[PDB]
Amino acid sequence: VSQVRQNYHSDCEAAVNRMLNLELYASYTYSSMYAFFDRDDVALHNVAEFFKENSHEEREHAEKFMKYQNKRGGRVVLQDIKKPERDEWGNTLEAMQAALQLEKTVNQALLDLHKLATDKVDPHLCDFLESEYLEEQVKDIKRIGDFITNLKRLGLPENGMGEYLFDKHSVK
Amino acid sequence: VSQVRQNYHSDCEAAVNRMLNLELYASYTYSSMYAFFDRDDVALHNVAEFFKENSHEEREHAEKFMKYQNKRGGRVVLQDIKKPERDEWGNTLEAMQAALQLEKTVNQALLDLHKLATDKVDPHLCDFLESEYLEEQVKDIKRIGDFITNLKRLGLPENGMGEYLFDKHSVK
Amino acid sequence: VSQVRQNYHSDCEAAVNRMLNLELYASYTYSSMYAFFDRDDVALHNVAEFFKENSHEEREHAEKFMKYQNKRGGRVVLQDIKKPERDEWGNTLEAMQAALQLEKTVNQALLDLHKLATDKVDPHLCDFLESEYLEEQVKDIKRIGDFITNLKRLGLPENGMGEYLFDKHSVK
Amino acid sequence: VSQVRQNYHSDCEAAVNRMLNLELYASYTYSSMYAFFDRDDVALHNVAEFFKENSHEEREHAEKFMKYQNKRGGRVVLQDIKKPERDEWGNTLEAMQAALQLEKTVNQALLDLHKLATDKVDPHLCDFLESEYLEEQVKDIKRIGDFITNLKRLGLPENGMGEYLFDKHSVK
Ligand SMILES: [Cl-]
Ligand SMILES: [Cl-]
Ligand SMILES: [Cl-]
Ligand SMILES: [Cl-]
Ligand SMILES: [Cl-]
Ligand SMILES: [Cl-]
Ligand SMILES: [Cl-]
Ligand SMILES: [Cl-]
Ligand SMILES: [Cl-]
Ligand SMILES: [Cl-]
Ligand SMILES: [Cl-]
Ligand SMILES: [Cl-]
Ligand SMILES: [Cl-]
Ligand SMILES: [Cl-]
Ligand SMILES: [Cl-]
Ligand SMILES: [Cl-]
Ligand SMILES: [Cl-]
Ligand SMILES: [Cl-]
Ligand SMILES: [Cl-]
Ligand SMILES: [Cl-]
Ligand SMILES: [Cl-]
Ligand SMILES: [Cl-]
Ligand SMILES: [Cl-]
Ligand SMILES: [Cl-]
Ligand SMILES: [Cl-]
Ligand SMILES: [Fe+2]
Ligand SMILES: [Fe+2]
Ligand SMILES: [Fe+2]
Ligand SMILES: [Fe+2]
Ligand SMILES: [Fe+2]
Ligand SMILES: [Fe+2]
Ligand SMILES: [Fe+2]
Ligand SMILES: [Fe+2]
Ligand SMILES: [Fe+2]
Ligand SMILES: [Fe+2]
Ligand SMILES: [Fe+2]
Ligand SMILES: [Fe+2]
Ligand SMILES: [Fe+2]
Ligand SMILES: [Fe+2]
Ligand SMILES: [Fe+2]
Ligand SMILES: [Mg+2]
Ligand SMILES: [Mg+2]
Ligand SMILES: [Mg+2]
Ligand SMILES: [Mg+2]
Ligand SMILES: [Mg+2]
Ligand SMILES: [Mg+2]
Ligand SMILES: [Mg+2]
Ligand SMILES: [Mg+2]
Ligand SMILES: [Mg+2]
Ligand SMILES: [Mg+2]
Ligand SMILES: [Mg+2]
Ligand SMILES: [Mg+2]
Ligand SMILES: [Mg+2]
Ligand SMILES: [Mg+2]
Ligand SMILES: [Mg+2]
Ligand SMILES: [Mg+2]
Ligand SMILES: [Mg+2]
Ligand SMILES: [Mg+2]
Ligand SMILES: [Mg+2]
Ligand SMILES: [Mg+2]
Ligand SMILES: [Mg+2]
Ligand SMILES: [Mg+2]
Ligand SMILES: [Mg+2]
Ligand SMILES: [Mg+2]
Repeated sequence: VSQVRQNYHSDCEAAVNRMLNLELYASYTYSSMYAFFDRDDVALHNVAEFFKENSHEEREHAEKFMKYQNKRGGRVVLQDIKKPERDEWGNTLEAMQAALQLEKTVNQALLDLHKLATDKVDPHLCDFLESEYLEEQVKDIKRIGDFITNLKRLGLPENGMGEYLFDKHSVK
Repeated sequence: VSQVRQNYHSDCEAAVNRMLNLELYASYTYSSMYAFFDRDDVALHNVAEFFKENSHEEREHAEKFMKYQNKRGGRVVLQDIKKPERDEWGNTLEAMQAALQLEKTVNQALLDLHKLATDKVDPHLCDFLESEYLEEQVKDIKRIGDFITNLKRLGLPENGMGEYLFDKHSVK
Repeated sequence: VSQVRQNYHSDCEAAVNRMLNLELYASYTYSSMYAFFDRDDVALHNVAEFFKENSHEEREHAEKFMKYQNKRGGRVVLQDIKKPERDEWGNTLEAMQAALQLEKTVNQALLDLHKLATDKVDPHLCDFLESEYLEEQVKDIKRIGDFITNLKRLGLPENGMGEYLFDKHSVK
Repeated sequence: VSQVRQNYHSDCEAAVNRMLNLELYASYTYSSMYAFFDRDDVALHNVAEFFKENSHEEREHAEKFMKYQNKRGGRVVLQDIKKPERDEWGNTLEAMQAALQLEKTVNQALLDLHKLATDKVDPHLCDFLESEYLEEQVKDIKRIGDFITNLKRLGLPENGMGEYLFDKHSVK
């Protein structure tokens, strides 16, 4: 019964709320990675800042879904933001592997929401996902996979010199 | 039998002509609103200019469909532009309510055309509607709904001071 | 057993983690307020943006505690960020009243942490709280109290014109 | 019996003189490190310059205590500046480990002086230490610990390539 609401299915409204929870969850996981790489016994500042920037990106993605919900006449419903799966992230390779899996999880949720929007015949929601989320997801997954290939090349996890070189030349 | 025509169904060609008629109809309705708010016994110039700008926007939307028709090899067929439903628009709240309904009518026609384009497997027409029309429609509907909420807050229709304040602070 | 750790009590390390949880909780509450005032049936955009900016400020405060933890050789430990107390915030006056109470809650936690830092004879932590948190808290509480006084003056909650005027002249 | 003296305990005056001796001692130790890394058989110029800059910083810290002593009406009393503990510093890792211990020694003296100032109820001296010394100490200790973690990662002391890479990418 919002005066603006048109062609917006209740199931899509709910799925949008779940999606923005997941973006906040992803933001929090990257926050955790930032703090781990900033530890004095880890001390890879370029890596830390990479994850810090990703944390802000994911928060922005969540805010964009809140704005979207309101534009369509749906109602934002928030739930707890669950803490990350780990308290410590091992090393740059383990963290990047976790980041790749997180990005693929977020991507799968976006594709699932696109499929729901398709089934409910909601082209505005389809366009929004395609224009604002799906391409950035593919780019981010490609970036992280490329990093993982380089970290393996550099001899991670055992090769500390390799880890240092990555921090100084791949995320500088 | 246009040399450029490819994957363009006769039903979509006809629906595009009907859509650009409706954009011209919407333009004319907003023209009428501009003239009403410019009356010396109405005299809400910021509101009048808001509607005047919307009238030009809708005309541009019509022209874009004419260009689209030709790009696909369809043929522009014009029909009369029907005069607006009312000759006078009451006050800012009544006008905005009429504008909201008009915008939702235009939006429904765009969504119907997108569904036809989907059924005829015409991704160029789908993309055109998504990229050029559907998002602006959602933004415009949200803007007008927000205005209506504020006009009600301000005590319209009875509260003339409220109407004055809206003209001076919401469409300045 | 961090190599950098000096004069940093385990209880202060734990209290810093709890404090940065509370800053994230406060950020999330302000996010919720932003989304409520952006609703088409609420539509007070200046108020919404005020709360959105406060949400980002609180997130920055949390990040600063993460950096602080690491600088002292403590270890960041994250917990779930609990969803806000309410899903809808009534009106500008109710929201500002909730904001005042939230700010006083955060302030009390900061003062409690300062007292713990005092008891553990940790002048670096005392200075950090005084220089980076306690003054901004007093300023923010004063700002919100001033707003509440003005919203009451303007006749909230009943006086919708008053609410409109505040949005247009106090948070413009 | 200085005309300016107020609320300045004789024990704090004496402790300030001892503190500025220790800053000069720290300056001299870093001078020694600069000269060692500038040796033709050591030849790590970026590391050498890092230590040279730290030597000047510590001298400035000493001068600031002299100015402070006079501002409070105490009397500067100088003692010999003892030569550093070592004549040669092994390698970048050994030097950084010595630097970390020196920084923690200076920090402990500053915290001890803050405790004395607290016991003598001297808030001006407390503020001075907090504002001018204690935060820079925490930052410097964190910087050196981060370096040590990276030097170990790079395989020091055995890995000469690692040592070269640190000089070229961490203190450039
Ligand atoms: Cl609907
Ligand atoms: Cl529904
Ligand atoms: Cl929901
Ligand atoms: Cl759960
Ligand atoms: Cl873990
Ligand atoms: Cl995952
Ligand atoms: Cl065709
Ligand atoms: Cl056909
Ligand atoms: Cl036709
Ligand atoms: Cl007819
Ligand atoms: Cl009429
Ligand atoms: Cl209509
Ligand atoms: Cl006014
Ligand atoms: Cl400790
Ligand atoms: Cl402890
Ligand atoms: Cl904890
Ligand atoms: Cl709980
Ligand atoms: Cl509620
Ligand atoms: Cl509270
Ligand atoms: Cl005295
Ligand atoms: Cl004395
Ligand atoms: Cl002395
Ligand atoms: Cl001696
Ligand atoms: Cl020696
Ligand atoms: Cl030492
Ligand atoms: Fe995301
Ligand atoms: Fe991403
Ligand atoms: Fe990204
Ligand atoms: Fe239009
Ligand atoms: Fe429109
Ligand atoms: Fe528009
Ligand atoms: Fe005004
Ligand atoms: Fe805060
Ligand atoms: Fe103090
Ligand atoms: Fe201070
Ligand atoms: Fe605050
Ligand atoms: Fe603030
Ligand atoms: Fe110093
Ligand atoms: Fe220092
Ligand atoms: Fe320093
Ligand atoms: Mg309603
Ligand atoms: Mg529903
Ligand atoms: Mg979920
Ligand atoms: Mg749990
Ligand atoms: Mg794109
Ligand atoms: Mg690339
Ligand atoms: Mg021909
Ligand atoms: Mg035909
Ligand atoms: Mg028609
Ligand atoms: Mg007729
Ligand atoms: Mg678009
Ligand atoms: Mg707006
Ligand atoms: Mg250790
Ligand atoms: Mg502990
Ligand atoms: Mg708590
Ligand atoms: Mg709960
Ligand atoms: Mg201050
Ligand atoms: Mg003020
Ligand atoms: Mg005298
Ligand atoms: Mg004396
Ligand atoms: Mg001494
Ligand atoms: Mg001697
Ligand atoms: Mg300071
Ligand atoms: Mg650093």
